[PDB]
Amino acid sequence: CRFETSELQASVMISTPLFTDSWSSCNTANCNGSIKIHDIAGITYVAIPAVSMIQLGNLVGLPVTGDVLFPGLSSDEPLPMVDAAILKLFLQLKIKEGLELELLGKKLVVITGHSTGGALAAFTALWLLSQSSPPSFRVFCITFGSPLLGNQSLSTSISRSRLAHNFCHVVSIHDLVPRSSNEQFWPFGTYLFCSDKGGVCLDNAGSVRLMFNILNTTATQNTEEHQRYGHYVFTLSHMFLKSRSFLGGSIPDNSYQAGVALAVEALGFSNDDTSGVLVKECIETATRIVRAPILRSAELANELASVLPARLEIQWYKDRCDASEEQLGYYDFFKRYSLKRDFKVNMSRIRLAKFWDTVIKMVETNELPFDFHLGKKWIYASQFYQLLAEPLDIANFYKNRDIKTGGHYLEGNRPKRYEVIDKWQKGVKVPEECVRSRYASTTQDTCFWAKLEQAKEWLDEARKESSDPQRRSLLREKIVPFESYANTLVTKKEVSLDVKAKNSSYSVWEANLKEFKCKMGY
Amino acid sequence: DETHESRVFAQIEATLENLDPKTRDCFLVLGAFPEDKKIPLDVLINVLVELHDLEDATAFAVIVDLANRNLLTLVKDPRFGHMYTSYYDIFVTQHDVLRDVALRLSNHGKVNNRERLLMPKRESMLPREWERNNDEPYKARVVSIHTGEMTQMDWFDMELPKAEVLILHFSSDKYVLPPFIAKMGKLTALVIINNGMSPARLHDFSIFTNLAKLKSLWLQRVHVPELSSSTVPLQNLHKLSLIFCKINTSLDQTELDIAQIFPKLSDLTIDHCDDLLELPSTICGITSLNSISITNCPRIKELPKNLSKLKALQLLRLYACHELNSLPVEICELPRLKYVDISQCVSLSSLPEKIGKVKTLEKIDTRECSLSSIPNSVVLLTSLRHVICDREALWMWEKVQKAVAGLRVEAAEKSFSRDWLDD
Amino acid sequence: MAFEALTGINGDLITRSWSASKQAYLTERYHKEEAGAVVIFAFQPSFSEKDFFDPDNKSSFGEIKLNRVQFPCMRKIGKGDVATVNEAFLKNLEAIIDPRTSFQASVEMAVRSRKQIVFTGHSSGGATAILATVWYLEKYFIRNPNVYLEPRCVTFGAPLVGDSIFSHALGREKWSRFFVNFVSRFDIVPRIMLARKASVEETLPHVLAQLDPRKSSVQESEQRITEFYTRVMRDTSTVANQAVCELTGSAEAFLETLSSFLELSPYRPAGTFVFSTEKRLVAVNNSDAILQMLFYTSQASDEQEWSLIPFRSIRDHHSYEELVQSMGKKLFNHLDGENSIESTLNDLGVSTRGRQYVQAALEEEKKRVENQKKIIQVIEQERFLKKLAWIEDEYKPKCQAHKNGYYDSFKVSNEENDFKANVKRAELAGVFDEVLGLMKKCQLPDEFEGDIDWIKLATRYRRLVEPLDIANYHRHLKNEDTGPYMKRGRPTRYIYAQRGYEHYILKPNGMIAEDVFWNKVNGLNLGLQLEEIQETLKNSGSECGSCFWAEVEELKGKPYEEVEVRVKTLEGMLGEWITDGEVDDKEIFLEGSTFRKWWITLPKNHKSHSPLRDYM
Ligand SMILES: Nc1ncnc2c1ncn2[C@@H]1O[C@H](COP(=O)(O)O)[C@@H](O)[C@H]1O[C@@H]1O[C@H](COP(=O)(O)O)[C@@H](O)[C@H]1O
Repeated sequence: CRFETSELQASVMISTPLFTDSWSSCNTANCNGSIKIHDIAGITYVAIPAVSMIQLGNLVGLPVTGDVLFPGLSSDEPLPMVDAAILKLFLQLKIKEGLELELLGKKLVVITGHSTGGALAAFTALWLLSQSSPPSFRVFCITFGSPLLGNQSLSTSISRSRLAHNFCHVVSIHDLVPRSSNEQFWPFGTYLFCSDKGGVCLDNAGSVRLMFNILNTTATQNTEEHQRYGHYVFTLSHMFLKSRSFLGGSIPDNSYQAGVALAVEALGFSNDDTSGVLVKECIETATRIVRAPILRSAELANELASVLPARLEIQWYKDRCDASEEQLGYYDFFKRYSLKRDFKVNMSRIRLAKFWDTVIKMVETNELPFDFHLGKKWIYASQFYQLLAEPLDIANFYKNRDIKTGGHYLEGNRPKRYEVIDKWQKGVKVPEECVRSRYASTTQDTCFWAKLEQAKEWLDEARKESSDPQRRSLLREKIVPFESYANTLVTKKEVSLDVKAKNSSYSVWEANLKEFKCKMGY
Repeated sequence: DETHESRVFAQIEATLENLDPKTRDCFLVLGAFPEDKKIPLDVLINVLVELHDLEDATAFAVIVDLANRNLLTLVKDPRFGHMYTSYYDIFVTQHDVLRDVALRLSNHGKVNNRERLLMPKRESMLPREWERNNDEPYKARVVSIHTGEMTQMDWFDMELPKAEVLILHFSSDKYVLPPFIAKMGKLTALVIINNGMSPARLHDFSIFTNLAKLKSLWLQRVHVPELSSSTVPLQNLHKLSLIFCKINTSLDQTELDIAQIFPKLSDLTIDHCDDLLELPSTICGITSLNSISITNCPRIKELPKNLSKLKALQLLRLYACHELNSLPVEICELPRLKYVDISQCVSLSSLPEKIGKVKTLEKIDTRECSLSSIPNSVVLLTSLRHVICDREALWMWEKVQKAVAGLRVEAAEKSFSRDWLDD
Repeated sequence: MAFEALTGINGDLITRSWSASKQAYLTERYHKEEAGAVVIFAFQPSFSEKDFFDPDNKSSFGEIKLNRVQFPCMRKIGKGDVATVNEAFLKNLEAIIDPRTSFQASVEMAVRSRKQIVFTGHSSGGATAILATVWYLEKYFIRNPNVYLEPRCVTFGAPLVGDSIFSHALGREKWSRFFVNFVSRFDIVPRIMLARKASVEETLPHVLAQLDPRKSSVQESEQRITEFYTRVMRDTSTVANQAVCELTGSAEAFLETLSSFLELSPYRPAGTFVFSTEKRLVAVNNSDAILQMLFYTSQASDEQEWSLIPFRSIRDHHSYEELVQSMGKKLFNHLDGENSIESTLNDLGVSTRGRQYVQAALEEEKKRVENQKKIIQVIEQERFLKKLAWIEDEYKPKCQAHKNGYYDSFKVSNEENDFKANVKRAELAGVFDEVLGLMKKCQLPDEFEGDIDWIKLATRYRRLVEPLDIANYHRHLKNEDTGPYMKRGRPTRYIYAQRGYEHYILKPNGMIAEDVFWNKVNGLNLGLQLEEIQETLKNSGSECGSCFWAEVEELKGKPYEEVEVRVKTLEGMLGEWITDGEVDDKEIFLEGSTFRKWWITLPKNHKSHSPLRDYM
């Protein structure tokens, strides 16, 4: 990385009218003592005032029963947790009812607050963005000198949801409130550290924690700095009229070094002091990634073309199975595993799995563009791959299964890449239902065979001479739904020719169920 | 009838008249195998070696020479008969007319005084001629039986003082070995092949207790017997192959000391075994082993950590172990290792860091392997002569190309061809 | 000297241009001046609010899209996006080029006499000169670059005119070298149109009155001037910060989230800009570096400087006579071609931070050039070309010797050759999609889409390999999953190749591909109105010769009464397709071809009068 961008990001943010408009709204809300809503030049500002006395420091879990729910956040363990007082205040002030009426018909909304009002504003924005259906308007959140809201699990959940770039926390380097919380509290979002000389943006939770530590150990405590944000905003917003040069010694010859030195100077620290070096290391550590994602994403097409022949081999194996005289369909051929071509197609399957696991890991680590999954090419390539390959993974699981202590594929044994690809499929415009004149070249439901395995187990258990008649009724209420779903799939021509092969497991199960119904008098 | 014979068989006999006795016998032996099926080279080679007392290279020469005369067809392969490669995964084919000529030649005269006892085709039970004349011993040195399922009452007694090789072909799920084996005083090689779609179970396996004089054994598509501590050791076995075999828990017994049974085994092959998950740790106790082949075993994930005991080991083939993830660090202590084959090992990523201790290494094959780097130690391998790798991995071998002179680094061309589907 | 060696103009021409610009104040809407071997057209400037913002335009910056028929080159070829310009300036030009004025006849007379033509102007006269130069290029220079000679455009303190696509298109056609723009360091008019209309609505008229060189009776109230300057510079800072952050790919996700909420000016510099001070003349070619410099050369360095700059910015719009008279004494530097730029930018009043951002702007162009060199190195390799050679020389003749053709073979066969062809199809798709991915992100130079070698290679690839992708689409029944190929299945790389080739072939004669296709359809005499035909031939495969098989797949199996018109259109285009080599005539009439097998089942009445009755 030859280019530092921490100062440029802060300059971009400070030069916009949202900066000043949101501060104006916050100041008015503080003066009034109540929530203020109004439009300025086509953007609605929701300012929330600062409540003088509330007890902070007690964390509690997010609601899961009440009327306020965050279905978009992770519910696994360890659990995300928030401050109890903020939730209590949000419930008390009945912000939900006010916003559900005042924001109707709006297009752009900025929620903002100062101090405890800032914490409440961030909580409100997170609630608005955490629903199952994305809001009909756009949302941004700006806070000024706000204390921390949650713990590490909440921060990680927000980051994994791709929501951390809707927040911007403006913090003065002499303000103690944002860095005076107990160690269980973690930051999230983008932080803008500002002084009398400029600002710097840090986006990494670890870097923000390190900066908090540095400021705690290398600063003097002035308790009246919580009332200087208007002065800071005025100074920063008017800085554009004068030219600002390096005031230290001589700038380093390297461009990256010069940028780092300028950023260190933007916060008031001399580059030859003891705290200047710590700040320099913090910034350099924050700004560390390699191999520009645009170029990486362009390159990936060659790697896909490298791995494509394995998919072609799976296609050829499917075609050869379709014409065989045994007439099992390629799922049962692979499951039997009694020929030499099965081992080779296994090779191809493993290669494909490795490639797509690497791609998903790269997406999750920000080595690719933030909008990589919205590309048509990659969506359709992943769809093609899954349609061909998932049945063979199901056959592998049910081949290598310990019959006694072996669970089921869909009951917690599905690979992660297939779930991520199913999620990606929700992009791209929906297709109009064409008229099908033939069976699909592949079964469009990629988990059909796992469901058939579960239905087969249910039918055998009901058939067993020890089957309990109550067990039998429950099992029939489990068995007839699958029969109806499979019949609908067959009549719509959504399955391939292999599902209809003479000696495939589906035909055998169908004949067995017909026999069972005939015997049982149903 | 007469015309077909006089017009084809006589011509082929005239052509065969130029063959010397060893090559003529190798030609005739080919009539013991079913029709239109491939014959792996290892079976034929071991038969010839134990019959005419040759070496492997000489018998390979015999087979190739037979091919040159248009009496035999080789099957195409990218590494057919290259240096240090195996013989159980390459094949030959014979045209129907040639097999008919061989069968007629071997089946001439009285049954008892024949050299070779062969069954031309699959039948339910043994031919009636053999039982009609069982009152007298047979002087044959080759017996080949091709039947279906057999039961203990389907067999009748037969005396074979001179038999040296026995070949059995069947296609079923249960089979009982003939009881006359225990009176085969000169049996040196045994071949048992199942053609069925599921593994077969062999009964009355105790005959192997008295097979003190066996030197080779070939098993295919069968349930490997559950070896126990009370088994009678095979004191003369030198070769052992298991092709498409089911192991179950036969080798998983903890109280099993495999080294006791095979005091002089030098060659071991395990191929196309899907339920093999690990090797028994006692295999390292066989000190006479010279070469090991564990190929097309997709679920094996690691090798035993006592490999440093196998001091006589020279060849180590592991290709197509799709899940093997590393090589044990003990490989660097082997003082005679010469050849390593790890091609099609798509889960293997790096080599042992001390691989530069094996100074006897001469050849390495890494075709379609997933290697991300090679250690800086390989610069110390002075004896290296041939390396095979992918076209994308040539940049990793520049250091060795510089250090070790006389080293040839070959990039293998990706192969099309639709023959793998013809199962 | 270096100035003439760089720009292609000399001091005498610049002096004459300034003189003609001065004379243009009196004449109505333009002035013509004849001098030996040179003819100069100078355009009158205007100083009203409605001459910068059109009162009937409802947008926030007064922009409008150009007409694709009048300016067919001002667009992005592969993407197909047209450029936008200022509406008031365009209306002024449209008024001037109206036949009732005699401007066009004068231009034609000047062309006939083989003189050197020059367009020039001061203030908005300069913007009119820029648009007139573009009009002349489109109407004369691209038709016959021998009969019609090169133009020159000279402006003095003009405002910005077009957006970034405008500049990109000028760069791709190699026309940027004709334009030269003179700017004084503190002049404000070049910066005005980077501001929102609502920011300067209240104060714009009074400042425009002050700027008029003829009006001298208006008060110069310092308050209004300072307010105007401050608001313009605030909007400029916003624009410059966002632009530099965008070009380096720094904060994509945050920038997108924030972009939803902002309104930023779309205007960008076009051509070569020459900055002048009392000691130096600096020339720059890079548009983004010029934007950064326009922001950073106007900042104050003390509290004493800040008390004189708002008035200086107005006083410096009337200082080009002195610049022309003193040109010969000053120093000359070319910024793009200098190893060290620190001293030059020091003398221009740029601080350390602005110097960082100008450096970044230049480095991005260097990166684009390196990317292009890497791409060329890749596509010149013999191993790459052997795949196309194999498809050309082995697969096609063999499938012809089978009497079914390589389209049908790829569609239905399982042999080794088909597997090899599939592998090579995927391998080539990888390379071309990598190039497309780099292009869509502006990581390549502006001139890549006009390079003849690239066009030839891409045309060869498309004509050879697109039929196999159509066969692949239909073999796997993908047309019953997401619809016809021509609507949603066609890859973008083939569309880019087709558009590049069409532009290259057709631009010399003025007309665009769509009108050519519609005229050719009208010429078939199907007996229908234009609207009915346009509705019947929507998303049809008869626009491109490499989509012949997609069209055949779509029309196959339907009754004739329903597809009469499409069958007739396809048969009409087939002969010209065969002549140009877009379709191979050794492939499609074979005995086992899909096209022949379908065509021989049509009614005999149609087959009697078909143009291709003797081929089959
Ligand atoms: N329905 C469908 N299934 C799979 N792939 C599809 C489908 N429609 C289109 N595509 C392919 O998606 C990419 C999109 O690229 P751009 O974003 O437009 O640059 C393109 O390759 C489309 O191609 C056509 O689809 C086939 C895909 O085959 P492949 O997976 O073997 O590459 C191509 O043969 C082509 O006809």
